[PDB]
Amino acid sequence: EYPWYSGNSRLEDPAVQGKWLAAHIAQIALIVFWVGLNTFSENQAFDTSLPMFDQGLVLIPHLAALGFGVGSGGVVTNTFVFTQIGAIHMVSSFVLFGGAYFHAKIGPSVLATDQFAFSWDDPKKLGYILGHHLVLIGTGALLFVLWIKFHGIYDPTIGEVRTVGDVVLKYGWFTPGYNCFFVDNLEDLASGHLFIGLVDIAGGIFHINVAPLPWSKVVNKYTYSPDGLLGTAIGGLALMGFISAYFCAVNTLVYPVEFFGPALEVKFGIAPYFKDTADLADGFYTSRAWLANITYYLAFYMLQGHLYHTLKAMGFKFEDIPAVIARDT
Amino acid sequence: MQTYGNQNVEYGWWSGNSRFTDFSAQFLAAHIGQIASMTFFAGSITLFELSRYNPDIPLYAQGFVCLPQLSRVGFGVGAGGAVVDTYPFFAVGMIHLFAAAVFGSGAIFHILTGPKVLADSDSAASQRFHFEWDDFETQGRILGHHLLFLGSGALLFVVWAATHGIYDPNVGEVRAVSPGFDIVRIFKYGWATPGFNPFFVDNLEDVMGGHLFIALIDIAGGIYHILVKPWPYTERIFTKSGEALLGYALGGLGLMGLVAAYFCSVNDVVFPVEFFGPVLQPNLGFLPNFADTLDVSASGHTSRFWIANFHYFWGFYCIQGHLFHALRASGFDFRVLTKFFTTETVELG
Amino acid sequence: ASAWERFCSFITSTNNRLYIGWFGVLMIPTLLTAVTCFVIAFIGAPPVDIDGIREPVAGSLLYGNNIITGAVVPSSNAIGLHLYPIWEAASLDEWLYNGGPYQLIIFHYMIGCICYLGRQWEYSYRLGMRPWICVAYSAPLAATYSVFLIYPLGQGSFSDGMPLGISGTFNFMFVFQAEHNILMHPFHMFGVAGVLGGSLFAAMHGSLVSSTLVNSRSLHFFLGAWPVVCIWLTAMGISTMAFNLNGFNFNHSIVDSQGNVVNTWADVLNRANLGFEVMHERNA
Amino acid sequence: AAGYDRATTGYGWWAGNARLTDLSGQLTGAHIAHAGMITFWAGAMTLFEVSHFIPEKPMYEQGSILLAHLAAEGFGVGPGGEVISTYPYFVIGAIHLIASAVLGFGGLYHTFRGPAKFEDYSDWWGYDWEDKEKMMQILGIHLIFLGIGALAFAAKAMFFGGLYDPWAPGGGNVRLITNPTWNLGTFLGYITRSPWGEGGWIVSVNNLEDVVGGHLLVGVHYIFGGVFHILVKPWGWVRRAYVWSGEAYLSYSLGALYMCGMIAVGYVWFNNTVYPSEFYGPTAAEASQAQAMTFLIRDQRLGYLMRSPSGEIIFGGETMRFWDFRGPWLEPLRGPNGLDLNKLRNDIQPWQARRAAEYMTHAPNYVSPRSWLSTSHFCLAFFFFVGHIWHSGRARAAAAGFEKGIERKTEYALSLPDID
Ligand code: CL7
Ligand SMILES: CC1=C(/C=C/C(C)=C/C=C/C(C)=C/C=C/C=C(C)/C=C/C=C(C)/C=C/C2=C[C@H](C)[C@H](O)CC2(C)C)C(C)(C)C[C@@H](O)C1
Ligand SMILES: CC1=C(/C=C/C(C)=C/C=C/C(C)=C/C=C/C=C(C)/C=C/C=C(C)/C=C/C2=C[C@H](C)[C@H](O)CC2(C)C)C(C)(C)C[C@@H](O)C1
Ligand SMILES: CC1=C(/C=C/C(C)=C/C=C/C(C)=C/C=C/C=C(C)/C=C/C=C(C)/C=C/C2=C[C@H](C)[C@H](O)CC2(C)C)C(C)(C)C[C@@H](O)C1
Ligand SMILES: [Fe+2]
Repeated sequence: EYPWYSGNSRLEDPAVQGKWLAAHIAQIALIVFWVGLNTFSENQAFDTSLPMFDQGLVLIPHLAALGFGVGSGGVVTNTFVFTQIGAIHMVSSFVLFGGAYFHAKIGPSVLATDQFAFSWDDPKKLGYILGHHLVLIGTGALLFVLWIKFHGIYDPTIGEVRTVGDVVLKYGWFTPGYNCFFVDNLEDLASGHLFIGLVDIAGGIFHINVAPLPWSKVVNKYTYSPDGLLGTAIGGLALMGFISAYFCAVNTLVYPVEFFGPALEVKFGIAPYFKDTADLADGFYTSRAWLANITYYLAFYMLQGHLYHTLKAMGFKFEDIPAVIARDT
Repeated sequence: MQTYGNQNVEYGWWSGNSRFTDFSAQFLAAHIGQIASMTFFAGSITLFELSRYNPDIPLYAQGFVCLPQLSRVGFGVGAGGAVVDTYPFFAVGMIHLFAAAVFGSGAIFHILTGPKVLADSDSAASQRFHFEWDDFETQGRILGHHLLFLGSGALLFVVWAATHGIYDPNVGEVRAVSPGFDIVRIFKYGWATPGFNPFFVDNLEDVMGGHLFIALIDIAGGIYHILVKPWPYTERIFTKSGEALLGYALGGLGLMGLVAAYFCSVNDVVFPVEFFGPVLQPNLGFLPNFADTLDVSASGHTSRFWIANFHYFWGFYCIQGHLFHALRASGFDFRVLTKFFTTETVELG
Repeated sequence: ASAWERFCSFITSTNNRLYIGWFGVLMIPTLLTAVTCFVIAFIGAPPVDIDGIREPVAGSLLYGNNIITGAVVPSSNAIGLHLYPIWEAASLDEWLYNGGPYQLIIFHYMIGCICYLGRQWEYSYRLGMRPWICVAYSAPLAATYSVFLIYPLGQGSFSDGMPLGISGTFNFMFVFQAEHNILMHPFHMFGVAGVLGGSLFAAMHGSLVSSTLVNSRSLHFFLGAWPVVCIWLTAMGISTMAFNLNGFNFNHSIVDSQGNVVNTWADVLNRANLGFEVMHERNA
Repeated sequence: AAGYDRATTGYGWWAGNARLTDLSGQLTGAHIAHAGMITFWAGAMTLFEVSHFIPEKPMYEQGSILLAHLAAEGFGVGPGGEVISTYPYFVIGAIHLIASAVLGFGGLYHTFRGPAKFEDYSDWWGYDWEDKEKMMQILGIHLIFLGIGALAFAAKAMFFGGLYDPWAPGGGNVRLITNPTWNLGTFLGYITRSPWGEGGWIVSVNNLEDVVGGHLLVGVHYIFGGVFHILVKPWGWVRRAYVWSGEAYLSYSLGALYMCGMIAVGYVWFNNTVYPSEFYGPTAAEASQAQAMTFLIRDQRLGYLMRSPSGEIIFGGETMRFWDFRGPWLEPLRGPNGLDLNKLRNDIQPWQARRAAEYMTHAPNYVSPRSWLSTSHFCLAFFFFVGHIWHSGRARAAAAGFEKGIERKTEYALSLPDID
């Protein structure tokens, strides 16, 4: 049994499984819902004349990087594309809400098709689920690659949008002609994205095809559990967030100075942060600073939550902590 | 531990770290955590210093302990001790932080993995790691492995100085250094015959040769200790207990800390002037000090000052802690001190 | 019988001739310091530049004054609210010249007074009685803190504090009347009613008891409460006047129909205040 | 009805609230209703002062105090202490009135309808005074709320409009603080500053960076302390060094409130930074120095300074008592050792010369907002000191047992050895 503030722990029960699924659907809807809503407000408050890195526009610069209303650079000519994208996301939200409600109270209480039905300790089930999600992720990566091939994204060195070699095995070694966090070539971005999409699809095929092996069942001491699985996912998320924050802070090819502002300086007081290196008005920060700092600190607390859930997954109980401090008064 | 006579002693939380002296898994966990703390300090402090670096101010004037140490060993220093590119310091600190995270993960892993004792764990191969506070064979093998790691580290330093180069204040710029090898000159530095004084080494070639020698010695000793059980006389002399080994290690560390403290204040080659600052002078009032030999007016203290004084104190109090732990492990209980002002003799084993 | 326990049992003990207690631990040194410095600076002490104008004003016995006219002059006008410890002084003679002894006395005395209130509570506790003598004592405490601490704070310098002397008190009263018209402030009227009525009720109660002795509890409650409440009110009145929130003012109230002004008693009172004020204010 | 009479409680009607000591639900209702009263007063007074506001006259001439608090936070103000539109004041007042309505509803509901003693309904809300852990946890929760509030104020000062900084160039201006102070040496220098004229304890803060950093620091500490209270037990010595009853906790709160009231009086009377003189009017020091400088301006136009006790350049006369006063309109005419005469000869910009006379007229007929606040809260602080003493003594006696009188047959004084 769980209290109301910890109410979602009730979904941990395999007794009510499908409702659990509903929650996740709802989350994604909410996520994509925000993608609409935010943009709309941004499109309301976005002045065209001002530099795009002054007012609170985060998604608008992201679209600007992906073409979408940019010409010779520093060019805004149609705010209708942004509204179109936001509307698409917000409309998808309604579908996802419908599915969430179908599983929440209309669908079965417990999945126990049954092919979707799984258990917390069924490594083949999780293996095939993992394969399918990897296949979709790699598919999205290859879709981005196709977008590069056909539409082509903004480039600062060329000053305009443009469409498009695997030395990735050297980028991975961070050889001085590398340190991917400093990529400045569209071909590098496209080739690496092709590579990651291919590898993701290969891994998805493999995981659907092949069950978890004993050699890797040795190391996974406790992750075959709800808390363990959640913890590993959260840790992965935190890792990704750190990498994205560093990319946003440093990289300028992907994040152009036009819509994001100049690069950030990494500073450290008691805790790390990123400073503007831009002569913006006092009290204002470039969108790049907002993105990097909020992303980084969200990832940091994701790491803390990963530690919490992982500790709870192994043999540890936090409610014992005061009792210990009771004995050693 | 010690537990004079009465076993199952109860420790307060202030002395609560003596509770796990008998739990091998927890012992491992504590020490992995400590090493994580050390490497985390290295990386995080590197970044903390990089944040406030001023190219205008000379390096030693500002309060640093890590930028001079990195700049000494290559790592983005131009001619005349100029910090040209400040990115390699960032890379070094970042690698240190990643290593710290790995170590801390291992620490929590062992603190929660299995039984407190490593004998009971049914891993059947972790039981290969359970040790005792009495058996000198296993501890000899452990000593051998750790010496192997130290020798491998000295070798890595030799290689990195041979290939990447290393700063040379006498040359005035980063430069590859030929690894010397002259056992005669090594021993002449051992005797401190008038030409060669160990704390006044002038050529990085001599330093490199000595490091090559140290690497060879450590690797050979590691092999020897892994293969060979301790001789009986070493069982006659040394007591076999955990606190005794802590005492031995503490004495060694105190000596090394004092040596490094004296090294910082005097040698100019291995501690270049442009990075750490001008040499200190040892003073002795009530307690030893290192005078800056420079006007602290509007310049604070050089980094060499801070390093030398901190490590003098670290060495001294490591010696005092060694005395405390050796006195306990030999059998002396300090409660008898309370009997000082009485007619009862203040003395036992 | 730990040494600390023995000490505590000594101080918090009801067998001393005078109770000490933890509050008395602070009370005794501060009161002794204040008394000693007051005696010394009242017998003999140099003239003090009260106006901060390099011109001194004497107040000691050895410099000519007697008990009625002697006083301890407030610290100099130039110091303001600055604490002036001896060790923070250029020279001892100068430190006297600026009026440091006044500061020493008043600060030690105020700390001792508040600790004396605490000591009253503490002994009431130790004897097993309801602990509300201190509440009654809090009224004159408030009055002293008003004249010595709060009024200078509102006025920005201790030079406006009350002198420690019989004639200094009267000079303070007249300057206060000149600058704030305290008589026509209702809180001082409450205070006057409080003291006069307290004397009336004391005389009545004493006469009744001593005549018949040859809810009745509420009688003694009212005796205790009345003057205390009135003194609280008048202390608060002084404190408010320390922040330029002056009393009533009815000058120039009645005017003739054509436009002339007909005098009332308030105008006479204002003219008296004018005289007191213009004799004050050395320059302008 | 039962328990609402003297016989069934022992308390006369004039001490009626005492009966509420052990009736958890009704006591909570009373607290909620009283909070509703406070916020109702806030909203109602805000609306009144807005309805009577006059844009030409200054706030301090106009006679508004709740408006000046909002003006300091910069709600609808402009450079030089000028209002732009009194709408946000109306917004705040209306929000407070609505919140008061909700709180009053909750208070009535718990007073009459809801459970009388939460102990019967549940146990998280059922509390007894002599449960030390429960009281610790409740204190911790409310500490966390205070910490969130302080951090909210800092966040407003840093991202949402900021505060009216009266040290901005050319008179005050609404600013957003971007460089909060966080050096601990500054914080210790503030705490261990002399409360006397030798500086000022915390009242001597003069820049807004220190204010924002201080609120950041205190909010962090409040959240941490609340968590600590929730997670730990009272130490043995703590359990042995307090009194554990409702009245004792009330007395502790009274003492804290008395201290805070005195400090607030000090702030409102000596501080011109967090109480901008543009709104509350000049302080006494500011008024005296402005009068001196305006007379000096007139005397230099038609064709007086002196040395400090430390030897600087200061004004002359009574105003020497304010020799160390620092002000925004006076600071530009400073020097290494006091305001130089040469600077005063040709450095008086027009707005400073206007502020000097504007402050000289309004020396605290006319009563400054500072006078009202200072007098009212000094009286409140004194009476809360008296209440602290009353309730602390009562708590100590009642815990001991001799609160209702001395026992006739076991009187303690009758057993002590005569001192003579
Ligand atoms: C003045 C000193 C004082 C302070 C400041 C104070 N108390 Mg008490 N106080 C309580 C709470 C309290 C709280 C929550 C609190 C802080 O917020 C305070 N107190 C504070 C209750 C627990 C308990 C019961 C109180 C109770 O049941 O009823 C209160 C009784 C009355 C008549 C309230 C009417 C107020 C007076 C008419 C004052 C008028 C002021 C004026 C309107 C202001 C505006 C100006 C105007 C002219 C326009 C209590 C008591 C009591 C007393 C006494 C003497 C006090 N007090 C005194 C104080 C009980 O006998 C009595 C007691 O404990 O007996 C056992
Ligand atoms: C081994 C071990 C474990 C740990 C296991 C873990 C967590 C291992 C960690 C694994 C990690 C962190 C793997 C990370 C892999 C990262 C990859 C593969 C990165 C790929 C990035 C690519 C391909 C980028 C591609 C581009 C993309 C971008 C556009 C650039 O411009 C161009 C370019 C080409 C660089 C446990 C948990 C099982 C148990 C432990 O005790 C021990
Ligand atoms: C959910 C749950 C709980 C746990 C709850 C917890 C602990 C929640 C934790 C919440 C946290 C800590 C969230 C953290 C959010 C991080 C944020 C908001 C980041 C903010 C960064 C900002 C705003 C930017 C700051 C800048 C802005 C600007 C660019 C500067 O130049 C630099 C820089 C980057 C610092 C309990 C305890 C309540 C109950 C449990 O049972 C369940
Ligand atoms: C004797 C004894 C005991 C004592 C045992 C102890 C503690 C003995 C002490 C042993 C010590 C202090 C050994 C120290 C050895 C030091 C060595 C081996 C130094 C090596 C340094 C080298 C190789 C320096 C190398 C270079 C490094 C540097 C660059 C120089 O510029 C030049 C150059 C190249 C020479 C007890 C108490 C334990 C038991 C007793 O019964 C018996
Ligand atoms: Fe009587």
